[PDB]
Amino acid sequence: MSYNYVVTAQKPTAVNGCVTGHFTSAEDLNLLIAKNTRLEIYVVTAEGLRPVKEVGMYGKIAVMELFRPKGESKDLLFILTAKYNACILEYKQSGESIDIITRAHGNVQDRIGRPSETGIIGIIDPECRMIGLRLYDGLFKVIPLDRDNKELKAFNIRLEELHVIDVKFLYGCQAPTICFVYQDPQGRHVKTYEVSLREKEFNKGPWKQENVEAEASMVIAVPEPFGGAIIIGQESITYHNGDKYLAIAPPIIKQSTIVCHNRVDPNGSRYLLGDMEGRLFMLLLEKEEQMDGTVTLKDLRVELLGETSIAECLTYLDNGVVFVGSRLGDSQLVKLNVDSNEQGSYVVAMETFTNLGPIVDMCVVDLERQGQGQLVTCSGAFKEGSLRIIRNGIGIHEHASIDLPGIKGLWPLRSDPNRETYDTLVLSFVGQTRVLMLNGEEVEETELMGFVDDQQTFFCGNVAHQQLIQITSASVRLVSQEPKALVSEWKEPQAKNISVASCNSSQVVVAVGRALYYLQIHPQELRQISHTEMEHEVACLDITPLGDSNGLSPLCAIGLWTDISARILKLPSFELLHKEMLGGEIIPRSILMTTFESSHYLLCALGDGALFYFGLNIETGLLSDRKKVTLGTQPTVLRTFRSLSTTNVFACSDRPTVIYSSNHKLVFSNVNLKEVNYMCPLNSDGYPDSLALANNSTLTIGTIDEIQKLHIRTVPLYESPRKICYQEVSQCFGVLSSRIEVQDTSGGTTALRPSASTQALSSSVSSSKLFSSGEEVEVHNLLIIDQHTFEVLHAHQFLQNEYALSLVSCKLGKDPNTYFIVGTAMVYPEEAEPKQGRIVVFQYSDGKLQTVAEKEVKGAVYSMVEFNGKLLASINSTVRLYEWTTEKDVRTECNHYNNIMALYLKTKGDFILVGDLMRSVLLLAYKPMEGNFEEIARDFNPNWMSAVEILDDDNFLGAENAFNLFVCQKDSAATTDEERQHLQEVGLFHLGEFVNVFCHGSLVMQPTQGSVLFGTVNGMIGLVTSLSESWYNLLLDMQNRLNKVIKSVGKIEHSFWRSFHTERKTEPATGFIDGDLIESFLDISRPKMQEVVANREATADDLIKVVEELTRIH
Amino acid sequence: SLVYYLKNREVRL
Repeated sequence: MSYNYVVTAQKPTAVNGCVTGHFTSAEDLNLLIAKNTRLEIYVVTAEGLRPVKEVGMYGKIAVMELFRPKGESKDLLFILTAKYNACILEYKQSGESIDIITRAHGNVQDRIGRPSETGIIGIIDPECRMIGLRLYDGLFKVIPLDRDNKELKAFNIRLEELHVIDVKFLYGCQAPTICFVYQDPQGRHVKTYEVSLREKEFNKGPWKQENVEAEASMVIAVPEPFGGAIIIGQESITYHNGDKYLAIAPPIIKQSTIVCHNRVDPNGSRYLLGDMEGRLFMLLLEKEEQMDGTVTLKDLRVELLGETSIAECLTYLDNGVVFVGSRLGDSQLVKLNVDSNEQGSYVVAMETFTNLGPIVDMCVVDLERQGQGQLVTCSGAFKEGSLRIIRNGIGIHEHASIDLPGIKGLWPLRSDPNRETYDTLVLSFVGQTRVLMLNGEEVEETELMGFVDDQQTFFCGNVAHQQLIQITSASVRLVSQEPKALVSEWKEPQAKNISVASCNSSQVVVAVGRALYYLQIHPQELRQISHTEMEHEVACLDITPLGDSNGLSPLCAIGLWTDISARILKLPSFELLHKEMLGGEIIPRSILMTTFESSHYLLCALGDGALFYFGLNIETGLLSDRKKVTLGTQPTVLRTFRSLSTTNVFACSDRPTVIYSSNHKLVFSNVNLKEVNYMCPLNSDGYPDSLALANNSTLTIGTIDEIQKLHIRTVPLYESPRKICYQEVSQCFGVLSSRIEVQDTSGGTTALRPSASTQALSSSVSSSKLFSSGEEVEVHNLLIIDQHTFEVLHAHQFLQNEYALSLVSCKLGKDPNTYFIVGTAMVYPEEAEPKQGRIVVFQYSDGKLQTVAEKEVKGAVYSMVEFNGKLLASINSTVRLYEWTTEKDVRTECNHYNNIMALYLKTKGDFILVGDLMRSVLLLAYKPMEGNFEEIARDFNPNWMSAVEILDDDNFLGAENAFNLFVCQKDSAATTDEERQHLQEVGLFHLGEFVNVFCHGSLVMQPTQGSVLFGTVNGMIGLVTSLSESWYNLLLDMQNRLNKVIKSVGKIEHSFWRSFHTERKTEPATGFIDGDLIESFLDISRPKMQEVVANREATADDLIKVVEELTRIH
Repeated sequence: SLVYYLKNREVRL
């Protein structure tokens, strides 16, 4: 009975896989990108990448190939998951609906098999006779491809070689033929076999096993024309075919290891090569022809091309474009050119996609001091290293502040016919109209001719032919640019008000009720035209010249009262087309027609906060689809702002909201503001690219950040960050950081690039003398980072071969000072494990960093928390609890010894602790007795931890080794001396990410309990929350129901995916919930949604609003 | 050490 809820706050950003080919159309170039459990499909174009389809999977993509057997229209996609979920996909567009369909699928694991060296490797023969797999040492699986085999049945074949490094099939081969470097004692070797599937056995390969080098690791299979195999090692590259043997040792590649490659030219003249260094190489094969004879090979060379991010994944695209998949850093779009610009680099970045990459540590801070957390993560490794500042919502910058308890509208207003700048904002008000002349950036309310001051304005548009409009309760009024006074005036033939006001800059359409007139602002006068009456009271109206119409506007829509409805109708005719018949007793406050790309838009706000959304037709006039959100309870006023090239839709609720554009879809991110009433684009000389926003009382004006549910602000560190503390009083951050250096010729160490520790503003080295006794080394720092500017204020450099592994920022003991404590460790490649390090206590001043105190220790200080004015601190195996002398020194009080190696600790307010490397977690107390440690309980499972957290006094989150999460609580039981020294694993769940850090924090606000965020190797930011047993239950059912309804991709079983799994063990998930899956609900059609019910009560659209009320947990 | 190793598993593979 443990009840947690896990949700993705940020999908994985790292790139594990990318492949290219014609998946979409036989004529289309696709980039397939594998995230972890996300598959992105793109079309390659002139601009770069056209986003097409982003499907998710219930597994980690471990193999991703496109391939094409005979008589197949276009390419098919083969996907192997890491729980050995194999499956085949086809791209399938039903005209406008897109589907990725599973042509085949089966689970390919074997109970026998210890998974191997180089992990899963799945390859596919040129002729498409089959797929070959190396899941286990000794065996080699083969899934024969056929019309059938729809359940991917496969045999194994025993493999003499117990240690394969890499395999592929060879081109130009009568039989299927594999080629593989492999390691046994005397070095590595390259062997071959045919594959006769007729007989489920291997056949002497076309050519003798030879040798390849000690560090040989890639195998490339040069395409038909040349045929053969390329082998890459350190400093060396070699080529094999029968009795052919070319080979080079280009000093240039020795510098670092090649790591990923890509075939540039279909024929195989060229290949890209990735370095651990971020370096890009061209491998070129020099072809050779004889008259009537197939092409031989003369030579192979390596041309250094430049620098990319540390690449996992390379894919050559169109013309000099290269996609560059990175996990240690940002993935990027890259251009090769024939020439080398400044520096001599033939590489040029075109685009950069943000990868939170390895999130390694992180913390939560409301930097501006609001009540929303921003989140600050140490990311990347080596040069890609960085801080990333992550902020929910779209905020805006507040220029003036004029408290006006009323404002019931506002529109812009250039008082000069030329400039884009408006110096007025005539604001509808609580039954009046004040004008707002501006001295520039200065506020002033004066008169204006032919514009009322005692009569409430409903509009001010920007009507052409040198004039200014004012639709009032009463009459649509008129003022000129030349005349500027009385020009004309419309008035209803009865002495009767205008109810609903409209206008673009050419059209005028009003409404007396059902009455729908129509008038025009013709050169100096308002001439009348049409008239109609509708079933019911006109609630609201939208008109704007959209695409193929300057000024004068085509078709339309409207919402009336009693039927609660919105319907499609024309202009001078007013002819009714299709309609919707929305429900409830509350009317549509706002209707709007817009455009962005290739689709015209209709949206309709009701007074219950909620919105119904649809897509119209400049031509026809029909009915799109149907959904129902729930922005701010209060009615929503839809409008359009000036932003970039896809100028967007701002929605004014109690919960202000932007509506942007997704694929070509439309974003729904929060706007970071109190409450917005009405809003309009503006631009004076004194407030340009402004947006103007009235609230319960206040005019405001400002620009607008990105878009995304999340804004991410990065800080390039150029070395690899490791830990992160926010010491508030000093308005800065502490950041442990690590930079690499190479051995000199004076033997010492230099550096490979300026880092953030070398470009520090001030700086320090460790002077301390506590110890005595090409090539790479690591040099560690504490960085001091300004929270506002993100500048390395100060840098402290540690000893020689000292690694700083923990950072706290705390006051200690009586001491009113706020320290930065850093635990450290001396480390030598020889030694299995350091036997010495030191805790160091520092303070940062007006601008100074002083070594306030040190303290030797006989291990690695893996972690430390601030206990209670005491400093609790894992050392190597021991868990020690320090005290600050008033003399200001750290002195031992007690220690716990029973840990294989304490990697982690956390502290529940009271006197309670937790953590361990391999098995698993211990829970502890401090006893203000003899100030001892009593070891309360432990979990007795073999979990190699990576991250640990305390949810509450009893519940303990824990993440491990194998992408599982688990929760523990103490066994409330009789016989309290065994069943108490043991705490049971009550929540089990396969996340499918590797978790580095948990922390308490939340990214939202000014049903669930708490909020713990975690950050993963892949750039995923998730969140874990607690639940009520009842809420657990509803949701657990809702999950099971939700599955039957949902077709997974690859026909993977949701629960197979979510199941706890360490090689040696597989239970299903208990006590956990993916809201990720719950949230799936919303993306289900109302029928498939109904289904989900059949059954204190049971509804149909309650739940579709129970789900909403969760999405806003982040 | 296991430090080169924690730090390693740190970034990933």
